[PDB]
Amino acid sequence: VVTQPPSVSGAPGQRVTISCTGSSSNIGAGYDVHWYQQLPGTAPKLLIYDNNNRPSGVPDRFSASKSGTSASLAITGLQAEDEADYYCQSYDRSLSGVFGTGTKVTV
Amino acid sequence: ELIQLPSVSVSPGQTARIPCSGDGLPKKYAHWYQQKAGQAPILLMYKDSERPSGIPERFSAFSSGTTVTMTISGVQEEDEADYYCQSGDSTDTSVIFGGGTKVTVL
Amino acid sequence: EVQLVESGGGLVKPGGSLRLSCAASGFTFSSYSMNWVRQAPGKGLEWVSSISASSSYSDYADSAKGRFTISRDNAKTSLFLQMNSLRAEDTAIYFCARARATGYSSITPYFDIWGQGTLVTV
Amino acid sequence: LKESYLEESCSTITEGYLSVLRTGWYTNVFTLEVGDVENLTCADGPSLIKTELDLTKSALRELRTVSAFVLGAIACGVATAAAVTAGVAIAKCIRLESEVTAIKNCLKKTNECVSTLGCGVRVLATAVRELKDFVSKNLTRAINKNKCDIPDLKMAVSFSQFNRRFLNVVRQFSDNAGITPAISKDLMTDAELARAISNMPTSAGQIKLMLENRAMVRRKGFGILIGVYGSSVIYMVQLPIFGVIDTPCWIVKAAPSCSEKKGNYACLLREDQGWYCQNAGSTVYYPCEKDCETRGDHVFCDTAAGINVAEQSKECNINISTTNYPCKVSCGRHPISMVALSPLGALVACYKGVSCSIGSNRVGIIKQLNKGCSYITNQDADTVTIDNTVYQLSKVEGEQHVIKGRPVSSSFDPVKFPQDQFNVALDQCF
Amino acid sequence: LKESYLEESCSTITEGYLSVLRTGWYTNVFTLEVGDVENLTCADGPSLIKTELDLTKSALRELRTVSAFVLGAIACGVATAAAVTAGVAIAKCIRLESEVTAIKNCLKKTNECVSTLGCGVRVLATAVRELKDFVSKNLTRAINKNKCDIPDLKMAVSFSQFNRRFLNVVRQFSDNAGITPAISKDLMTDAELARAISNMPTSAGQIKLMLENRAMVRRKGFGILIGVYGSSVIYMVQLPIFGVIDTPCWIVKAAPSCSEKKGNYACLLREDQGWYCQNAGSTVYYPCEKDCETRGDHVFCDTAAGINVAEQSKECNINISTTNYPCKVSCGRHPISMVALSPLGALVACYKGVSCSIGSNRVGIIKQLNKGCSYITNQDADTVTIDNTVYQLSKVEGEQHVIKGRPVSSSFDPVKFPQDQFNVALDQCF
Amino acid sequence: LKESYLEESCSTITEGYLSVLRTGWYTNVFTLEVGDVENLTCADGPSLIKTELDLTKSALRELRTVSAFVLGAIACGVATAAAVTAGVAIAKCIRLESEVTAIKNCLKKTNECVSTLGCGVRVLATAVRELKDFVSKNLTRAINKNKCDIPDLKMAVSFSQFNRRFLNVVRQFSDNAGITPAISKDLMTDAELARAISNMPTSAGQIKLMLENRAMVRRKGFGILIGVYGSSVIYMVQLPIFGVIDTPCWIVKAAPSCSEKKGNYACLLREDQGWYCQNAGSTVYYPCEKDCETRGDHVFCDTAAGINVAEQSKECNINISTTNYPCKVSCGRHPISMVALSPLGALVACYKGVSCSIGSNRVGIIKQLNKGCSYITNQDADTVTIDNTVYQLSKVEGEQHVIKGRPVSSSFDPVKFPQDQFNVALDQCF
Amino acid sequence: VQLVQSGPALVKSTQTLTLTCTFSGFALTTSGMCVSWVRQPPGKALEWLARIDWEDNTYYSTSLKTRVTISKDPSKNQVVLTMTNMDPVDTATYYCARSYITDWKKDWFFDLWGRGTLVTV
Amino acid sequence: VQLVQSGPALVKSTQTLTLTCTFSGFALTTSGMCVSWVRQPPGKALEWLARIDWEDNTYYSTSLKTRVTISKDPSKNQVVLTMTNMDPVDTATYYCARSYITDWKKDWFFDLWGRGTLVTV
Ligand SMILES: *[C@@H]1O[C@H](CO)[C@@H](O)[C@H](O)[C@H]1NC(C)=O
Ligand SMILES: *[C@@H]1O[C@H](CO)[C@@H](O)[C@H](O)[C@H]1NC(C)=O
Ligand SMILES: *[C@@H]1O[C@H](CO)[C@@H](O)[C@H](O)[C@H]1NC(C)=O
Repeated sequence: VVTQPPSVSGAPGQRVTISCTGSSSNIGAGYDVHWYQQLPGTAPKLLIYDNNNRPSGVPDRFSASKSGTSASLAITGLQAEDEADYYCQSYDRSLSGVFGTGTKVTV
Repeated sequence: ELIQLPSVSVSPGQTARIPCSGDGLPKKYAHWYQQKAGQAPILLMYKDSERPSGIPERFSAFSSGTTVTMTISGVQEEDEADYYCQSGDSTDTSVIFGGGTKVTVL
Repeated sequence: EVQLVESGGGLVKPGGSLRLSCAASGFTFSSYSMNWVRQAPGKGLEWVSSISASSSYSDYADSAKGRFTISRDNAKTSLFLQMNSLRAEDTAIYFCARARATGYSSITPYFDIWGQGTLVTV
Repeated sequence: LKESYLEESCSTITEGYLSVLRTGWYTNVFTLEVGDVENLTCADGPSLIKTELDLTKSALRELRTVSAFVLGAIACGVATAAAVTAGVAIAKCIRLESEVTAIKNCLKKTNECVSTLGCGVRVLATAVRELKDFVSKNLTRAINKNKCDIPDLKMAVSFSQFNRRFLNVVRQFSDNAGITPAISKDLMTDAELARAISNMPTSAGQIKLMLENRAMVRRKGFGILIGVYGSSVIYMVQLPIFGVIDTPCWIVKAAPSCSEKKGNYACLLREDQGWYCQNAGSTVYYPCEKDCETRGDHVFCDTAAGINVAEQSKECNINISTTNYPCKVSCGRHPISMVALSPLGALVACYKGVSCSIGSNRVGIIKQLNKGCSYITNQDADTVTIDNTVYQLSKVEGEQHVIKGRPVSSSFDPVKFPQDQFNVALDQCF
Repeated sequence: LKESYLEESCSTITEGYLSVLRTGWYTNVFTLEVGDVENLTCADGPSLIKTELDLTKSALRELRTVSAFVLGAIACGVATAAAVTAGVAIAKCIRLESEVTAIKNCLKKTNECVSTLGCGVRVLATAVRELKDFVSKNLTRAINKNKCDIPDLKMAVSFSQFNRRFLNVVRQFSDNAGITPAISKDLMTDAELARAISNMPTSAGQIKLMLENRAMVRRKGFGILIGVYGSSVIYMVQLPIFGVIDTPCWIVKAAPSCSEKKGNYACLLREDQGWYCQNAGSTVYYPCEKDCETRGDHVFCDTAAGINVAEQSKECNINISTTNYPCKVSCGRHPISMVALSPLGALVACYKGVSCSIGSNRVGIIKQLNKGCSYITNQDADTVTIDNTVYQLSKVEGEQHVIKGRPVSSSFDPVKFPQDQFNVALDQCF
Repeated sequence: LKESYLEESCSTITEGYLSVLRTGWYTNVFTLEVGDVENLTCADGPSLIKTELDLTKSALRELRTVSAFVLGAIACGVATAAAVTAGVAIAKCIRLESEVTAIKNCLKKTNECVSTLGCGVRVLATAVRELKDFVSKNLTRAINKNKCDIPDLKMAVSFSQFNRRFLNVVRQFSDNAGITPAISKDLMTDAELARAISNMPTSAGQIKLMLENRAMVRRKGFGILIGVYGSSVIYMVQLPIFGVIDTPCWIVKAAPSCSEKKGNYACLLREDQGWYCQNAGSTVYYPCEKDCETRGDHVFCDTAAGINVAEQSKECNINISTTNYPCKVSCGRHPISMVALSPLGALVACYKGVSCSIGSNRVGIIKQLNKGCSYITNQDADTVTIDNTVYQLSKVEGEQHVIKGRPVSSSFDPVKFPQDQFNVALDQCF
Repeated sequence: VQLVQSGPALVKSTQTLTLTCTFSGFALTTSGMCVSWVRQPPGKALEWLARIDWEDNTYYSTSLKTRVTISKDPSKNQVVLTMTNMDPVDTATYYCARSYITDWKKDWFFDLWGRGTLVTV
Repeated sequence: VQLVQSGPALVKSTQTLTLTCTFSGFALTTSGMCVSWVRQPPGKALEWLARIDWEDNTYYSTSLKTRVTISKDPSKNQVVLTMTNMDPVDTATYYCARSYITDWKKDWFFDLWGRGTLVTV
């Protein structure tokens, strides 16, 4: 089970860091870690794919990294417009697609 | 010629050892058979000590080389039967049965 | 504009059955693997089931394995989930999503357009 | 398998193939422990164990020495250059002493160990210890007082087995300057290729496909030599990663459409022939002849080769007779009579002076083919004949259709000058 | 051999070649009896016999897994496609249980049994028993009580001889996906190729010819895997049939005809270069470079590849200066300085800036060649030099002729636009 | 290594390479004494020695049976024709009994002897006696009374070691009609190749270079079979002579310069791509993709393949935008999105519908590339992407420059007709 | 898998005995199968008569090879024993028994046995 | 290269003896190197104690195998001898000794011996 800190918070313009703690059928096995942003009562938005890649139309202030068994999403310039549920995602060799427990950012 | 003892006598719960002695046995497998009275024979060991399915785990045989000895522990009235060892001849072009051995359970 | 636009939701009684239909538009549907992803209310996202580009392969979560069935039709452009024997713990919004896998480092599928979903309630 | 004959341009599209297309590479790096042979000596005159040992020493010293528009040609060029440069970029990382020691350390006790290079790429290492194991345990015990004409010749002939894998690898790198063209059984056993697929980060479906098509995995992949490190030979195998799979693919094929439109001929040939695939959101064209091959209903291709071509380009199949897309063609006064053995039916071109027929193994000549283009299905005939040649048709079963339309060579007047042109758009030519 | 040098177009025709031309395929199907290895066990730890046995088992399981205008590219394409499709069509017959059992039944008595498939094609069955014979009669006698580390090591080293043929066949079908490119010595021994010829339905004179050129028979033919049946591996060998024989053939070769006709150059090269032959009373052109090769006076082209070309096309040799045939050429402002080594004389093209000379071993430079096309016979020189390059001429004796006429690049005004063209008729270009 | 991006033509020149260029062939002729096997008989049933002897006899009988504009195609043609013709010319001498006896006589006492043929060419001869030595001494001492199942199996298995070289030579000449494609280790050992280099008349610096790059010497060279003489098999090995060395060389590479000049496109590609080297007193262009290849800073190319091109041809690099040289290009309405991996940077062509990006291992997408032609240096990025495809860039350190200038496809208007052309001078096309 | 025999139970002295044994669930033609006939007099040891294998090679007991002859009937799933000159001493039960060895083919055990047909003379 | 030792020169009975040997100018982890310990009282003949090789595999003198253990320290070019309980007989000079054999690795001659450390009990 890909798992996260259940909640995080920061002041406007602080960094906040979300860590997708990770397991070795699903992050250590090589499957690169993806991140989705979901505003309340909306469908998710892809913010990061591969381990770090950023799609067109992101405000260009989000970044990610994978370490050998874990990943992190660093949020910077944090606005209230970013206050959202953030679930990372990967592929588990046994369980197929696995979505994280979804840290909520708070501002 | 596979020599066997003509009969062995045992009481229930003993262990019956039937020796099979034959010049080929350093070089050929000695398979084993059991014949209950008036029944069709059944095979007990299908190599020197390999055992078929359903044949009980208490059937096994001890030795490879100049004599192969087949041993039944907990030997009991259901084991009262005539036991045949058999092997090939040197050429593999024949099957040679032993003389049999009457296990008597008393 | 790509949109995935699910219909065929609402209430189902326990042990009842319903067909979701992620109708697809604005993209070359045959080209993309598709997935169903569900969200129990307030809870975390769960990937439901997977269908390859031409129905050649499929995969299911154990919650869905044996019970549901993902299918697709590449004439028209529609994605279906036949949910036999829905349980109360299945009460969720089900999204579909278009899936994409840049297979350079690994086949780690990511979902680049998500549907609006509908609230399968049991 | 399904096929359509486009009468309007003497061409066929065969559709309905699934796809397997190489999106990436999985590196598998082998530590084959040769052991420190370089100072092993036989003090005993010419002998079996000596000459194996001397071949083994020589092979090691030898291996220390070695180290790393017409769409078809360009596609071939980029496909090889990108593939080797992908592997060299990995080689550049793992050749570093920090990485060699890291790889060797995780291999210290387990003959498979996953690791992440300092340059961030992830690699499965494996250890081919069996040569060092035989040398150190088996062979060193049997040799005494540096004697090697020992009478237990089983040691010698078994040595001439355990070193076969090493020696064949020194061959395959030497003959290919450190970059082998395919993964020999000596670089990576079928057992180890199965392990490598089972350990690679892909879906169990693709694993089952790759376990079913192991020869494809072996054919598309290739080996690179890292080097001898401390009497150990380090080499890396790149297996293909097929991150786009079972998408639609089709092969377009054609033969000269001609007609006697003025008593003199005019002809046309589609130049866009070969494999096209839907590559997750655009069509890709694979013009290089080495790119694609079919096992079963799959076509296996390499996405580095593929010239990405607009989705509109399929309109050359539907209506080259009217499309605004610049369908690449050749034309001129050059009637050629030939057959193109498209998998569900032979195309035929049958023009002046050349008698044409179709036949069966039983019935003899079914028919004398007319002048013009023709499409003989796998069920119309078993053989087609042109001049006096015999061409055996394919016997694959599958649906066929004809799209009707008076061929372009017959429905347009050719441009009076220049009437011969190579690889032009039709707009330039009719 | 006789050669004509055409001043008209800086080109040669070498006449006099006789012909051998592959019209058909004769299929030889081999039953290599591997025997039921799939269950043989060694209960005796690592051993020479055991590793040969485990290689033999593994090879069998591995083999069970594997199963089956610019005229040059199209000629290559149709030649390979027709060859493999001809073989696969025969495989489709002989793979059926009705045919496998029939073939195996007649092979029970004699290791050759001529037989006719249900699909009507006739076949020479043959059996390679020597591995099954060893395993069943020799090896099985040795392997007492499943012990395989027997001390009579002769058995193990001789087992490693008998299985060489089998293991090489599993290799060659694996690496070629069931369709080998050539008939290796492992697929069909020289003895069995001689038996296959002497049994094939052809003239005794061609049987002698093929016995005298067995390397040609072996090179053009190829093998197909049918499969393992009942622990026996079935494969078919397609020997060539040379129906058309000793008809006339000629090779046409050219170098750039140019002249400084306006101070700037204009150039012409014939594009129709290569082998031509008479086939059944039509001329056939063999453009694909893999098609033809010459052993002595014969050329061994393959009639599947050959594009039929009108008999009038030879008029490009007689008088391209006048012919109404559309002789395919390239032209432009691209003076290339080069030699083309025709069998009986080098063509030599020598333009601006590049000094050209001819020489001999005894006497050095004989002459400094003029500007323009020059034809240097095998008897005029031993070497020709272009700038500092040295080209050694052929030393073949034969008859050579000049045919006079001011070269086309000098006797026609080049078209002002488009002055460069690729592969066009002369009518378009001068 | 230094590279210049020619923005004006979406092309690079990589300068700074040095040259090794084959000006001649040095021939090494091997007398491999097989010994008079043809009448050796075993009277002792199937045996290891007997089947080795029968293979040795059969290999000998088998070997006795066998004896021997688009610049790219013609350059490959002349290069191969010149090589084999240069070697056959030597064969035509050394095959004569006057020469065979002279060579064999000087080889009598010493396993190397220099000699000058009656045809004046000098040659180094060498004798591979080891098989005849084993047969005539070791083996014959053991074969008592024609018996061959002797128990001293060391003899039999060591016999199966000595004959390995001979049997592989018969294989390689058989499969290649006496003209092998490359000098196998079986034709000429690394020791014998090093000896041949040390004996050949060249500078000691080049002797060291050839000792350092033996894989080039081995793979550019090739073997020719002379024949069996009196149970001795005679074959000649030709080593390269690198009479032009360390001169300047550069590789020119290009990708489509397209521009949206009218919303409809026009495109251009340079056709002169590939290797150029400054042979003494004239630039030479080496268009055949097979010939040139690179190790380190060197490039290795056959001078027989080289088209001697005017020194003015470098003006296509300086300014094709202004040069009067007929710089060969292709042009037309055929946008292609591709990368061409130059040694010090990717050329990147990125047109309609296709999104392009560059990445790094630590950083993800660095930048979305613009429409047009872009030159991503080895230090700008690690990866470049074209649609979903990933291309690894080279990581070679070197100097790069940009030569600024608005690309020709943007600065000239395309000719309205014919707007497609293949391999034309720019004068014809813009 | 089954073996069934049908006699005849009585043969006159000096005549020729013949016995069919019939089988199902396998074929004699698949590799490593055989059937054999093994004799046993009343209250006496077993005695192998002959064996026919998947190649129809027949191995005859050296004591009786002159008189015993056992062969497959080609069209049908039965073996017939035949043996000349029935003596009274031949009076015995006759069993067909099936050997199936896929490993090295050397050391034949019989792993299925008929009910056995009593022959009287 | 030289091997240097530093005691302690006195250890009581019912104490674990330990000795360092330090070394320089050769890696322990280059192939066919070992370090070893060997022991000799005055008037007395020499006993090999243990050896550790370039793979850190270790070999113990069988009579002392109940009481000795030797290992290379990971941190630095030093080895420590350990042996569980001194007895008066263990009063001896101790030497570490280098052996370096790149050929066939069987017959371990030493070639360099330490400066030597006295131990008294
Ligand atoms: C062989 O011995 C010499 C001398 O000690 C040494 O320089 C060389 O490195 C040794 N080789 C190996 C593989 O240890
Ligand atoms: C090997 O033995 C097993 C077990 O009876 C059987 O399933 C398989 O078919 C046998 N194979 C052969 C070739 O005899
Ligand atoms: C073999 O012996 C025969 C008979 O003397 C002779 O004709 C032939 O030339 C001999 N061959 C050799 C190689 O000595």
